[PDB]
Amino acid sequence: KTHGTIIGVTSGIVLVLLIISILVQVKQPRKKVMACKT
Amino acid sequence: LNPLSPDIWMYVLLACLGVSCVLFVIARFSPYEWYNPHPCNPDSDVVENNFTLLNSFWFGVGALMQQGSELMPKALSTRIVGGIWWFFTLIIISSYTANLAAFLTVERMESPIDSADDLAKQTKIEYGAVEDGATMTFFKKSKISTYDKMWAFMSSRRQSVLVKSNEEGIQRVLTSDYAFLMESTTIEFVTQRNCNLTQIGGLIDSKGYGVGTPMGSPYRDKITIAILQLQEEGKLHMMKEKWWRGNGCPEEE
Amino acid sequence: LNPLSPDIWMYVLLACLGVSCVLFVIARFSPYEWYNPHPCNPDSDVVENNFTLLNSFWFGVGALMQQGSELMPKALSTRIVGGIWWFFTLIIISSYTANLAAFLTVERMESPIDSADDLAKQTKIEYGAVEDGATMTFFKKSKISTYDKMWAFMSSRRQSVLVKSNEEGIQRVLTSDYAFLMESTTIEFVTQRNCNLTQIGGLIDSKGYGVGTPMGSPYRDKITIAILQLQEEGKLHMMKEKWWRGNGCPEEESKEASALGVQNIGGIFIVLAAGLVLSVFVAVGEFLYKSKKNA
Amino acid sequence: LIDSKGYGVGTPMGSPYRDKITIAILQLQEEGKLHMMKEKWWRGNGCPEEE
Ligand SMILES: *[C@@H]1O[C@H](CO)[C@@H](O)[C@H](O)[C@H]1NC(C)=O
Ligand SMILES: *[C@@H]1O[C@H](CO)[C@@H](O)[C@H](O)[C@H]1NC(C)=O
Ligand SMILES: *[C@@H]1O[C@H](CO)[C@@H](O)[C@H](O)[C@H]1NC(C)=O
Repeated sequence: KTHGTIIGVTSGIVLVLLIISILVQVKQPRKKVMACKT
Repeated sequence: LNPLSPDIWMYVLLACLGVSCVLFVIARFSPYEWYNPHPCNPDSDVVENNFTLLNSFWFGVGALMQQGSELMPKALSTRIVGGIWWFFTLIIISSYTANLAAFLTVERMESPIDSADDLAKQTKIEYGAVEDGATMTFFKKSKISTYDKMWAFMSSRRQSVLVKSNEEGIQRVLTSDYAFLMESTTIEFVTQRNCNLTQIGGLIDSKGYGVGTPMGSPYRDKITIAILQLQEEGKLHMMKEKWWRGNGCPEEE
Repeated sequence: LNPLSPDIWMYVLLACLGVSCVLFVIARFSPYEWYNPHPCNPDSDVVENNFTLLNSFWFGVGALMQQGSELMPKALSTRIVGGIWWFFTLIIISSYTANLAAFLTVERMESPIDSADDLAKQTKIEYGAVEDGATMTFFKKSKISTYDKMWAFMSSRRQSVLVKSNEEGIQRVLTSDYAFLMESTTIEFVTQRNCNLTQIGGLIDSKGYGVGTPMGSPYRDKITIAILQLQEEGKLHMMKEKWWRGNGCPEEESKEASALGVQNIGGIFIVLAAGLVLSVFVAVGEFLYKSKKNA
Repeated sequence: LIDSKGYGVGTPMGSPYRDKITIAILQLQEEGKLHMMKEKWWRGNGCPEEE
């Protein structure tokens, strides 16, 4: 699964998409906690 | 998972995650979306969105999962995005069923080779036989145009495919596309006691199993009568069972 | 959108718009379609119509996909419209998947190898071979009963399939559909050079290149050993490569399954990304316009 | 084939033709002529086109 993830046409694209997804998931609970406060 | 290549599956993963997160980050930051909780809400000051990670995450999970979830969107942006999500999942799964139907049909409509002449027309599948096992000899001296061209193909390989040893052609068939035309009895014996193997077609020839005697043998007519008795009885049937299927059936798939 | 006429593709969008607008029309002047806000309280108005300009378009959209929203009306004169709507949705959905299925099934059945060994029983590619070379001479008297038919058909149309020479044969191939038939060595070399020109099929026959010699001369039988020595060394193989290496054609997907992939599905994801970025754009636009109305 | 039976030619006892006809039958059988003429006299219409 190391090669399966790493070996892809421009896994770079895979990594970029994963980065976007992870970062936005990180964005979420900030507004979650702020809404809970409010 | 076969009818959809594992080049899309991770794309489902990433696309779902993106749709869910983006639709939430659109929906939370919107001025309309906040709403009054109470049923007989007398214009309170507690309007707020309901959406939580769990609410939107499995909103995507259900929509992708081909089932309407709860929490209808309200704002223009969230509603259009969720519509796009609905559209995406619909088109994907419809395509999915399409391709799987493609496989099932195309497999169902295949036809396995059955006829000796059907193999005559064929070229890739290789005919075979233990040469000089009285079989290919009949092909040499066959008169039917089919059998004639099988013998022509045999001569064409010129022993390149022809084998001299039954079991060796057996393994060749096990491992390659080989016919190894032999006699019926060994066919039945092996097939009933083997895996992956099949009797194919009918019977080309009509050889007979008899008893050899000199011109003067008193037992000739007597034994003709005796064998007509046994075959009338059919004890030979149970004998064939004993030595062909008595091992065939327990070793039968 | 291939398995449908684009005519319908636009008619359906305009019919979306039409059904939505007429739905709002029927909803507006409808008495039964006025729910009572604060329902547990008997002291309020009946402004609740479950329908805005937004709601009609929204439900026209979201009813289509088999999820639906919970914005159902309550009047009989409305449900009827909704029923016709969902019936149209069912017909379009049942057509689309079916037609995509028909496409892909035909594609699967589209065997491309040309039988890969016998363009016989095809009778339409108009194969060919170097005129009166070695090939037809084999096909002459070749009684394999498949390659016989090949000879028959090349014999019939012996004006277009028989080609002047190797270069002219391959040029005729480049011209139009013209399968070509000659010695595997030249086949390999020239396809070793013209990379996107295509190798077809395995082997058919096998002949011998040896060395000619004066009759009964001792040289032959003592050059035989040298030939054998060169063989059983291996200089033959690398030497063969050194004149047959040429330029390597980039590989092609033969083994890998023709199961659905991105080369056939991709566009929708980019559709999604464009739509959602458009959506965030108009979202911040609407938020700032909300503020501008307030401020 | 549920059962096995054979059509053979009848003659009284001691007929010299029993053996001379057995050899003839074997040769004609190896000639496959029996096969083709059986096909002919058991040919009939053939299968129509039904797909
Ligand atoms: C199926 O066909 C392939 C083709 O080469 C062959 O190698 C293999 O032994 C066959 N059987 C199985 C079980 O794969
Ligand atoms: C039949 O093929 C299977 C693989 O598909 C193999 O495991 C098994 O040993 C074979 N049985 C034979 C060749 O009798
Ligand atoms: C191969 O690629 C070249 C591109 O330079 C093109 O001109 C040619 O038509 C292609 N096909 C063949 C069979 O050469």
